[PDB]
Amino acid sequence: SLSTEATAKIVSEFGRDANDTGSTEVQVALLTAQINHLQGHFAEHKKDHHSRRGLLRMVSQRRKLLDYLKRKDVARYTQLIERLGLRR
Amino acid sequence: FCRFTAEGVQEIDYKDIATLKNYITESGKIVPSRITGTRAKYQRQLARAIKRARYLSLLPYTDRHQ
Amino acid sequence: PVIKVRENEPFDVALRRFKRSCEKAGVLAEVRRREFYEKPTTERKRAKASAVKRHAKKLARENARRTRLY
Amino acid sequence: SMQDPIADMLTRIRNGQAANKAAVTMPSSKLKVAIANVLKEEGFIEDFKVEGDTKPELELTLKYFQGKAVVESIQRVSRPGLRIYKRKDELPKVMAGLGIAVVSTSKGVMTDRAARQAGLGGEIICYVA
Amino acid sequence: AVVKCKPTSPGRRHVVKVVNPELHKGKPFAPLLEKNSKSGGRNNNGRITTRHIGGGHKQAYRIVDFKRNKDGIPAVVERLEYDPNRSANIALVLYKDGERRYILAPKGLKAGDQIQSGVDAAIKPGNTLPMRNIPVGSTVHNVEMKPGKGGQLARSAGTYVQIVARDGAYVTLRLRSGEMRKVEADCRATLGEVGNAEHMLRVLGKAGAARWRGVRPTVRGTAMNPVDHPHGGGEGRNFGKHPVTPWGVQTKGKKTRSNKRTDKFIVRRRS
Amino acid sequence: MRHYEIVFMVHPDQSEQVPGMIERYTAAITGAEGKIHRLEDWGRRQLAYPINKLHKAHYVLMNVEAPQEVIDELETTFRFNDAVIRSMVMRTKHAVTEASPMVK
RNA sequence: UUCUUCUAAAAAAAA
RNA sequence: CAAGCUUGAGUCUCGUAGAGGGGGGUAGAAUUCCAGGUGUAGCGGUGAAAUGCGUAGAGAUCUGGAGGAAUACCGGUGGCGAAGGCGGCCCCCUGGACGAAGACUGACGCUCAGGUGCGAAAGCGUGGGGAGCAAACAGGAUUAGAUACCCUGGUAGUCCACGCCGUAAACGAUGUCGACUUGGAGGUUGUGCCCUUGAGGCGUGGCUUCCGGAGCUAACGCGUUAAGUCGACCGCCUGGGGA
Repeated sequence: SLSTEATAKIVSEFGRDANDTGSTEVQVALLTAQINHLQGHFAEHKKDHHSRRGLLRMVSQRRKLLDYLKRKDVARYTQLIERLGLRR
Repeated sequence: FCRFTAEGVQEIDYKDIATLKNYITESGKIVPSRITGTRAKYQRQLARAIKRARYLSLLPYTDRHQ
Repeated sequence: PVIKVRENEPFDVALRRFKRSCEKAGVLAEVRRREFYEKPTTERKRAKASAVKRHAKKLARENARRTRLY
Repeated sequence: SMQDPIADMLTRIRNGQAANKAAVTMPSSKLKVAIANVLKEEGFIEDFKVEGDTKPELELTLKYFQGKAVVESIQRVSRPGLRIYKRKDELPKVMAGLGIAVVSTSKGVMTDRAARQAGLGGEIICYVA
Repeated sequence: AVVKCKPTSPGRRHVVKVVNPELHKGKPFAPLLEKNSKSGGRNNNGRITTRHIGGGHKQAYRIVDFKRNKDGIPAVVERLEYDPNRSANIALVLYKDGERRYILAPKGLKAGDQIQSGVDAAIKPGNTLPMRNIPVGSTVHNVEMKPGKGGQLARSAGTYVQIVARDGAYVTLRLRSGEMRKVEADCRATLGEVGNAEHMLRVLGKAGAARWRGVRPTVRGTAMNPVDHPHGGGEGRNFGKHPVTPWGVQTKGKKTRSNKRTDKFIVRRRS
Repeated sequence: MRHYEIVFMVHPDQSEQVPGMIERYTAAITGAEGKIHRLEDWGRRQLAYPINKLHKAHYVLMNVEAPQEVIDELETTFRFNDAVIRSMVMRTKHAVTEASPMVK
């Protein structure tokens, strides 16, 4: 999983109040970070389906959160996908 | 009647051969939990310790291998 | 199961001690178990059946302890 | 997920009556307290009471007559999978008028007989007899 | 990487190429090239001593360092190159003192790696040490047969040998043929297998592909006449005799090794 | 970094080489910004069963905190050192420092 | 330890 | 449609248990083979035999070596996983679940035709590996016959890397999610309080086994892990054979 220091750095960068850890921007950033960190792992271990299931769960969770955000405030969603480099 | 939960030890140390010898038979086999009365968690820890000791040649796998 | 005969000890009691040690260590049962191959489904079903009997006998004894026969 | 709190309320009432419970408790709502008020003024439940501020909990004191329960049949009619709406001239008479049918009209939620007297139909929430 | 060609024409329909993106796409090293003239399978008397050889694309000889005597001087791999003289690829390495040489390419060798020979070299793929200091059980390649002569065993695309035992001045190697052979402990060897392991997976596809490598066609004995081969003759297809070479020696099973000088080093024959 | 408990057994004929081996390994650990939390040479000991047709071995226990990129190459040095007979590198949750039960 | 098979038609009581 | 709220859902801090998954090493027992020492007329197998292995020295026993597969004991109606399934030990990468205190976002939720992924064993392709077991096959028995059950051998296969196939009594013959309804004895895993006055007592969570009340069910049974009382969505059935 992600390190404590990495999560702290991410929540400091994206958190409005620097102590929240639950806002949609922070959660999407954490999921995105974990997915990118797992890119190297699944490139080497292509047969780890049991972990790929968890990865797909993260992906679907992030998709639902991004859909919710885009429905609620288009501006924050646009800024977040620009900062994280997500195509959609 | 588990000795490990009585002393409240955090984890069983594989180097503690003196205590480990009391939970193995003369043939080198592991004595069952239902006989010695050890709690399941400590039983698993004890099994792991016994295997680690066997790998480290501190305990015999069997009584006959020479 | 090593048994070394001690001084001033009869052979028959030594043989009995060796037999007792052997049945304690379970070598005969182990060899008879490994005489032929047992499928994983068969051994699982056998262990399940054994547990069912080992629980049923206890419950049967508990019920029989209450009532009388005459 | 929990997608029908009204059905959940009816189910709690039915189970409590079957299990001989004196009172039942459930999370409140303005519609639940309204149906509870209708049941109390119609003599199906003894009294209702709502406590709490942020998460208000409604408590219904059930009613028993001659050992057995009073409400012997209670069922949701318009459920989220299939809504049922009926005009005032074709309202149903539950148990030949002895039972009642909780119907939600424009002037609040009331019984079927009251709705017929007042001359307006509505959504049929549930039958209770 | 093996790729399967699309069937846009017969002769290409069944081709499977083995592309290697790491190979140098240029000309080979000039101070190490030298002439390699063809022979047609003909000896100094001009007679064909081995049939089905002749033609094929022109090739130049790359002076590969088989002896590997530059001891103690580390070398960095400049680039990998294709070698037409052998099945395996070769690597152009540069020593610290500025001398470039060609070596066989191991399995995991990429550009920029460091290799070294000698008695005190580290144990990692590509280093060359005498096999008495190399741990037992390890798979090595480009192994010598006599001390200082240069590698002769395990030299093709994806071969290797395993050092299975050592007893005094000799070690016992399990050769790629499945045969156990003794060899002196002072012979050098390079750690790890040799690189182009997927070379056997390629299929030539057409007759011309074999013609490009100087391999002339092979005529079956039964298709000839009795004066040409023992198997020749017959009104139709007839083969009523035990299979033999064109000079009358049996092929299906008959052993032909007659070297009593080197029998003492063969611990156990192949299977 | 990560806490490791290393225990290796070396051939009894090399009993005089064990101080020097201890110095080299500790030097590597410290040079790689590591810590040595305990080091107990258990000396020679009788084996429970004969390993490589010899019945005695010199045991050494060492508790280290070091990066895995120095620990793996240490395992390689063990693998290629013919003097050492076995080596168990176990990873522990925290640094433990109490004396092992075979010093008494 | 082995030990196979017997086709094709039945009838049944009603305070 | 707009503004909210924290109970549903999710995130962070500290821990816990686990054969959860992928990659690479390593340890021991045993089977088979090879070489040698001792030793002689049987071994192996069966209900009884015979094929087979033995005077060219087998079987037995000891030593050394090669190779492959699987991890006794622990081991448990025990644990983990969505299911298939996962069992020596060590390291690297990694998924999920649960507990105690808070803090945070604020319905972001549940199900899902078509679609996508995972999916035992057997089987297929390419390249390895092959000790034991063992479809096909051969020989020996039993029998009226024996293309079988039993015996001696034995090839694909079982093992490794990457793809294909996508099927099982793939079973709890019980789709997923949520709410409510008497209880008892355990197993396993956290955690709070009282004097841990020893392995004591009193709660409160997760998973799981057996018995049983109301209720349901054609009955057998299910019975807070429902097949009880309800709500949301999906797939499926309309006599047997044909199929």
